[PDB]
Amino acid sequence: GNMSFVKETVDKLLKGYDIRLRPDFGGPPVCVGMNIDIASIDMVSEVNMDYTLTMYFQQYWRDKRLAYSGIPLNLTLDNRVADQLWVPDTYFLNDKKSFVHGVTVKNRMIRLHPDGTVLYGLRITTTAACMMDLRRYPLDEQNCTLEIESYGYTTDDIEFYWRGGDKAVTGVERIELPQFSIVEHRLVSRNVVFATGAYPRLSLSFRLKRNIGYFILQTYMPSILITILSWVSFWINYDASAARVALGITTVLTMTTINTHLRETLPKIPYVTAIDMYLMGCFVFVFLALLEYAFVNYIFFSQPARAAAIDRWSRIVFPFTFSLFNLVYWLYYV
Amino acid sequence: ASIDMVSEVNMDYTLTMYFQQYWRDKRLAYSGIPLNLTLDNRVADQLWVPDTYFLNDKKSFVHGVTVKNRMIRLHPDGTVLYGLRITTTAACMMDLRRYPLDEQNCTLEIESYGYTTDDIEFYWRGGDKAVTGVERIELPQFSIVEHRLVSRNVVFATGAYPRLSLSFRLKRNIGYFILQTYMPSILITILSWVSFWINYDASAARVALGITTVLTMTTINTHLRETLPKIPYVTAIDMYLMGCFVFVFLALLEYAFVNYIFFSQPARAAAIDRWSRIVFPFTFSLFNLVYWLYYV
Amino acid sequence: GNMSFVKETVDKLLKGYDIRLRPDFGGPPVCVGMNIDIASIDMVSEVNMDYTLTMYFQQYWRDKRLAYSGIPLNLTLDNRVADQLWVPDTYFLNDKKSFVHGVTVKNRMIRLHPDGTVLYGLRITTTAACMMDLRRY
Amino acid sequence: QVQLVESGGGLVQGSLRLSCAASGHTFNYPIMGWFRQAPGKEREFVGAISWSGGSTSYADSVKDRFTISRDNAKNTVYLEMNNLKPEDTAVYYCAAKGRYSGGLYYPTNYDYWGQGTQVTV
Amino acid sequence: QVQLVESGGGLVQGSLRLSCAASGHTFNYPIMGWFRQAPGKEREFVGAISWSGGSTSYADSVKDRFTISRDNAKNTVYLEMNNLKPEDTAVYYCAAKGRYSGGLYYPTNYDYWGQGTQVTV
Amino acid sequence: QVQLVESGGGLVQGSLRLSCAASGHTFNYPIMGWFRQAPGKEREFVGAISWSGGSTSYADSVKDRFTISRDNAKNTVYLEMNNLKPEDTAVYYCAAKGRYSGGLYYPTNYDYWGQGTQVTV
Ligand SMILES: *[C@@H]1O[C@H](CO)[C@@H](O[C@@H]2O[C@H](CO)[C@@H](O[C@@H]3O[C@H](CO[C@H]4O[C@H](CO)[C@@H](O)[C@H](O)[C@@H]4O)[C@@H](O)[C@H](O[C@H]4O[C@H](CO)[C@@H](O)[C@H](O)[C@@H]4O)[C@@H]3O)[C@H](O)[C@H]2NC(C)=O)[C@H](O)[C@H]1NC(C)=O
Ligand SMILES: *[C@@H]1O[C@H](CO)[C@@H](O[C@@H]2O[C@H](CO)[C@@H](O[C@@H]3O[C@H](CO[C@H]4O[C@H](CO)[C@@H](O)[C@H](O)[C@@H]4O)[C@@H](O)[C@H](O[C@H]4O[C@H](CO)[C@@H](O)[C@H](O)[C@@H]4O)[C@@H]3O)[C@H](O)[C@H]2NC(C)=O)[C@H](O)[C@H]1NC(C)=O
Ligand SMILES: *[C@@H]1O[C@H](CO)[C@@H](O[C@@H]2O[C@H](CO)[C@@H](O)[C@H](O)[C@H]2NC(C)=O)[C@H](O)[C@H]1NC(C)=O
Ligand SMILES: *[C@@H]1O[C@H](CO)[C@@H](O[C@@H]2O[C@H](CO)[C@@H](O)[C@H](O)[C@H]2NC(C)=O)[C@H](O)[C@H]1NC(C)=O
Ligand SMILES: *[C@@H]1O[C@H](CO)[C@@H](O[C@@H]2O[C@H](CO)[C@@H](O)[C@H](O)[C@H]2NC(C)=O)[C@H](O)[C@H]1NC(C)=O
Ligand SMILES: CCCCCCCCCCCCCCCC
Ligand SMILES: CCCCCCCCCCCCCCCC
Ligand SMILES: *[C@@H]1O[C@H](CO)[C@@H](O)[C@H](O)[C@H]1NC(C)=O
Ligand SMILES: *[C@@H]1O[C@H](CO)[C@@H](O)[C@H](O)[C@H]1NC(C)=O
Ligand SMILES: CCCCCCCCCC
Ligand SMILES: CCCCCCCCCC
Ligand SMILES: CCCCCCCCCC
Ligand SMILES: CCCCCCCCCC
Ligand SMILES: CCCCCCCCCC
Ligand SMILES: CCCCCCCCCC
Ligand SMILES: CCCCCCCCCC
Ligand SMILES: CCCCCCCCCC
Ligand SMILES: CCCCCCCC
Ligand SMILES: CCCCCCCC
Ligand SMILES: NCCc1c[nH]cn1
Ligand SMILES: NCCc1c[nH]cn1
Ligand SMILES: [Cl-]
Ligand SMILES: [Cl-]
Ligand SMILES: [Cl-]
Repeated sequence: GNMSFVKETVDKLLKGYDIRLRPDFGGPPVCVGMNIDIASIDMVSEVNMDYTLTMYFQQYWRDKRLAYSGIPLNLTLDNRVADQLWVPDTYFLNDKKSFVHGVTVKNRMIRLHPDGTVLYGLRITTTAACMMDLRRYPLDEQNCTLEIESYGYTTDDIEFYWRGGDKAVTGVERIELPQFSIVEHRLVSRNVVFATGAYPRLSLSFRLKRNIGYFILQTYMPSILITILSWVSFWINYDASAARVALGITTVLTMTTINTHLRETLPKIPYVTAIDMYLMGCFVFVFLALLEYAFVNYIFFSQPARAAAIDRWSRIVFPFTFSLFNLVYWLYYV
Repeated sequence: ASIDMVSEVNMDYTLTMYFQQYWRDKRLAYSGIPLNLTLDNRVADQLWVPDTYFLNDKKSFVHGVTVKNRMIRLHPDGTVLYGLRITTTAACMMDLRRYPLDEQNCTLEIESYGYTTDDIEFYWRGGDKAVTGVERIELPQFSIVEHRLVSRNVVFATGAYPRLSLSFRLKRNIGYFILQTYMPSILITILSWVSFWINYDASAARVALGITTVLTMTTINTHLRETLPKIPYVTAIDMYLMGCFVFVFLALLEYAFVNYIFFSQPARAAAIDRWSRIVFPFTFSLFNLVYWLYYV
Repeated sequence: GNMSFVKETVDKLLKGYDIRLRPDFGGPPVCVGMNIDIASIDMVSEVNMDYTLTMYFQQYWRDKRLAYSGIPLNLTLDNRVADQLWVPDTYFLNDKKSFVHGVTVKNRMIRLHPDGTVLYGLRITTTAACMMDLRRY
Repeated sequence: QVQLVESGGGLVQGSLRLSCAASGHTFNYPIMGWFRQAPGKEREFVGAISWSGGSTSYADSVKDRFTISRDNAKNTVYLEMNNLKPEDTAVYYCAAKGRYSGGLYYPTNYDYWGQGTQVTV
Repeated sequence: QVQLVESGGGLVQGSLRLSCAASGHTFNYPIMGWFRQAPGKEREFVGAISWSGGSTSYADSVKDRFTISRDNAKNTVYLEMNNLKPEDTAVYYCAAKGRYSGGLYYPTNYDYWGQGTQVTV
Repeated sequence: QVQLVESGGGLVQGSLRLSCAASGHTFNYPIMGWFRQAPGKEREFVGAISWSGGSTSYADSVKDRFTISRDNAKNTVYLEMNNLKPEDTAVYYCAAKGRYSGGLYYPTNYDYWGQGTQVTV
């Protein structure tokens, strides 16, 4: 209540305080407890193999230099006091670019407790690397992580833990990606060894299952409709050479434009994806429909009955063998 | 000041505003001066100010030319008026099931970062008149139907925090979409019917009309969904384009049926073309009536 | 263990320390040893003739002004002490745009050793020029 | 350069419809305001309408009594004065506001003023 | 503006399926929560489900006993109460949470509360 | 979740080919390492290979003697132990390292350890 008394108490905490020295310097490691409250996952990029996360990142530790008596309150202090305190050197090892939000002030909290416990909160947006396996794309499941580490302090000086264990991370239900569902999240803790020593690590991982619906509408259905269009040729008189070759050309070339367009939406991977396998199958069907007409055109003068029979056969065999192709494909990948 | 942009692809909007905070700090009370003191902006760095933030912002800044766009006005009783000019890109999750005949609700969520309701309380100063300049908003693609001001407390693991919400209802203007997508689709569908007046012996001509209209309707569909986020559901415009696709595909199958029978059954073939000339335009008119009644 | 003793030791190191002067100013050159731990090469661009590298960039040198006695430890100090020390003026001559990562703190380490050896680490992302010969592309 | 002509005032004891017809560069002046000046008193805000969108605002006194709207075809704005009172006795003026010309409520922000219809009840 | 109607409570000595049917603007309220209030005690979190994705969370007490899920077709959420106990004796309520309305666990964050089925065993 | 089975050890007086066959989520574990543990001494790095690219590294002791490589078809890595010595007498283990799991050289960074073939010469 007496603000001069609180000012005196806080001035005494910071008098002769050395920001250069971690709590218990030269003694047992300082234990830092971590909480995260997920605000959003804004974007997931196959092209850049990364995702953008916004979170409230909370660190808890004890600094006995900040212990205070005669005030039965937790002190919430203006954010700018963080610049006068030691704080952990925590970083995100797989981040590409991160920032702390800055409006209307730096999005930072400091809450002190009488025993010298510090609660330090930051609101962070991070773009973090997620290497993706696109062999089953777009029927794929990805594992995207956030790797949390001490930059310069080894496990002699600092230890990390998930504060609350498996409840340390909240807000996974807030994640609203149109193209993905979050199947599961996991929290891991370990030590990592480098040439400069052993460092504490925490890992948060997500399993992201791609939703098929966009791909049905954008690629699969158009490819199916072009393949069906190619079969119209088999009901057209074999003397209609311009009409049947036009159907053949337009379907073959449309199937090439769909293929080349698709791979411009993805990174330059050297392997075949599931959707590439579908488009390559559809290509073979529409190419064979044109070769069927070439065969009919070539023989119908000399052998008009054989030519007629091949068109009749094609009307059943193309739809049947495309149905078989689809059955095998969608069983293998779903 | 403005809403510069609304993005369906990024599900966000960009707002520029003058953000004013009023509070009393009795440490700043002064006597013997019957004036309100406007001080150079740089004094804000020597004062306590609230830790206010925008919970759904993606990226925000205070304008900085020619100085930080900030005001401090002191009053004799220790009342501080603190003003900032801010541009914020803020998240707005959109429901695109009725797009582009859709209405969206975009909010700005205002909260204390670190102070709980034990330390800080927020209110809309002037109540329902606390927000001005909604008439300035000039989005070509949207009209602002309504705005609302809400006040509540929000609970997290670290405690209860004061919240203010400003929300807008944004009604999409149809006109751009009539010109860009609906009219082209209608004109391709009408083009497909030209086939029914062409002699059935003109196989190259009638198959060309069929192919070109079917493939143009596919290019319109695929192009459209590249303007939008990768949602797994069907939008209203997708429903229109899928209907137009079925019409132009059936016009080509009509010729395939005529081509298949006109040698043996030239009278049946002639009758099917005659029927098609009335039934396609009639059933497309019905389709349009049902569609535009359901969505308007 | 005594934090007042370590504070006294570190205050004495920085008392009358001139950041303007390299170690052994006017004497033999300061030898700077370099390590790199590659984290990633994110992108290679034929259009921009460049690549993007993320690395842990380590510099080692001896500054006898920072030598300390009576502490059989290597001192890891809070990163902000780097602003009170001389450090090498190392740069990447073919970089187009580089930054030191800044969350949750500047991604920087300072470790002192009793003989005045400094280990200075930075986490850097650099876009660097790579002129490409595309005749066989 | 905007011209404003207003009509449909007159004398009554009742529902009334004042109208305000604009011509010229209305693009630069997206807002039309209705003010009223009683004998002796200062010029007073009634309401305002955006030409594009029809975004509307009212003074408390006329809130849930008067209604303003427009039609961009004729370049016309109208104040529909329903549920009239003997306090509603003033020279009613129409005016245009520039895009960056300040708050709606303040008559000095407005540039192009109509003649001003006298209304008594 | 959301309406919630819950059913499938009743009295038993066993597996049970409570259901919670939503109608209105459910897009603005992506989370449905199950709470329960014993006589005297405070209103208590049971679990919550996202409408979109089916992302689920449970209180420790009912973890590996109760299971929540939904169907977006009917706009319905269900609490499947298996392996019941005499501690599970309360007025069970359903509620909707706004997108930015705070932590899952706290009943004051929720806006649209069902009637509340009494369940005794 | 990775499983590693190694074979082609045995007893000799000469060229040898140890092999290491992986199965499961190898995408998350892009590096395979060879270690060896002599009786009494600590577990020691021999070499490592990336599954994708075949980027290779060796301890100095076996540099220009042993050669590691793999085939992604069989999901198999092999240590070709040529120019053997009586110092090369240890339990040879195979292991998998996660993408962000630290330096190649340190056996505590590795998660999925093979059985371990004993080799004496
Ligand atoms: C996404 O992908 C990542 C891989 O990149 C997966 O990460 C692995 O997750 C598993 C758990 O699912 C982790 O395994 C666990 O590791 C813990 C730490 O182990 C190390 O550190 C301790 C000391 O701190 C050492 O003792 C130990 O030897 C290791 O060096 C272990 O403590 C865990 O053990 C417990 O569980 C296992 C069963 O899983 C039991 O057998 C044990 O008895 C014990 O109860 C466990 O092994 C693994 O470390 C992670 N790998 C990496 C590289 O991070 C994610 O799981 C995946 N995410 C999703 C959502 O799928
Ligand atoms: C865009 O979409 C958002 C949803 O995301 C809508 O936001 C809701 O808006 C309504 C009003 O339209 C809000 O309802 C009001 O909430 C007030 C606060 O309630 C909480 O906090 C108080 C204490 O501070 C508690 O007492 C209370 O129990 C709540 O926990 C209420 O005070 C209001 O009550 C008054 O109005 C209602 C009728 O609406 C009366 O019944 C009451 O008697 C009283 O007079 C009211 O309930 C709701 O809180 C908002 N939700 C969220 C999540 O923010 C926007 O309205 C919408 N915008 C547009 C333009 O459409
Ligand atoms: C200061 O903060 C601590 C930690 O948040 C509070 O102690 C907790 O109190 C809650 C109940 O309010 C308990 O559920 C926790 O178990 C307590 N934790 C610890 C570590 O003690 C404490 O109440 C706060 N003090 C004041 C005066 O508000
Ligand atoms: C200092 O500022 C205050 C607040 O703006 C002024 O007080 C207001 O004066 C207007 C009329 O000018 C009234 O409509 C308000 O009701 C007043 N508000 C309050 C809180 O008193 C005050 O006039 C200013 N002082 C000077 C000397 O200009
Ligand atoms: C301080 O750091 C130095 C350098 O890292 C350590 O000395 C090294 O110790 C390792 C074994 O732990 C040896 O392999 C190196 O050859 C040593 N290098 C030098 C230059 O001496 C030293 O052990 C560290 N001191 C403490 C107390 O941990
Ligand atoms: C959830 C998985 C989605 C599975 C999609 C299946 C689509 C396959 C359609 C088959 C098309 C056959 C053409 C008709 C030939 C007679
Ligand atoms: C404000 C809502 C806009 C409604 C747009 C209606 C357009 C529908 C046009 C119908 C086209 C029919 C083609 C002619 C067939 C005889
Ligand atoms: C407030 O604190 C100051 C400094 O400790 C002290 O001098 C003063 O007596 C206190 N006043 C009251 C009213 O408690
Ligand atoms: C700690 O160091 C200070 C400063 O050198 C000294 O005055 C004090 O006696 C030391 N205390 C202990 C317990 O070593
Ligand atoms: C691969 C080149 C095209 C071949 C056409 C086949 C026509 C029928 C051959 C008798
Ligand atoms: C998709 C079209 C399949 C129709 C088969 C035609 C068979 C004709 C039998 C006389
Ligand atoms: C006749 C077409 C069959 C298409 C395959 C059905 C979907 C299988 C999903 C497992
Ligand atoms: C990786 C192999 C994929 C197999 C399914 C594709 C369809 C082929 C059917 C003949
Ligand atoms: C779906 C494949 C194309 C079928 C054409 C139908 C022509 C008329 C059938 C008698
Ligand atoms: C849009 C074209 C509709 C014209 C109908 C033709 C009817 C012909 C009747 C003999
Ligand atoms: C004859 C074409 C009918 C088109 C529908 C008219 C528009 C309806 C809007 C409700
Ligand atoms: C969501 C259902 C939309 C219904 C209107 C679309 C037109 C269909 C007419 C047959
Ligand atoms: C876009 C050209 C490739 C089409 C698939 C070929 C399959 C053999
Ligand atoms: C762009 C290809 C899809 C066309 C619509 C199909 C409706 C059945
Ligand atoms: N925190 C350890 C940083 C590191 C990685 N590589 C080398 N140093
Ligand atoms: N102002 C409360 C910030 C918050 C959100 N989540 C956790 N903490
Ligand atoms: Cl960064
Ligand atoms: Cl920001
Ligand atoms: Cl630079």
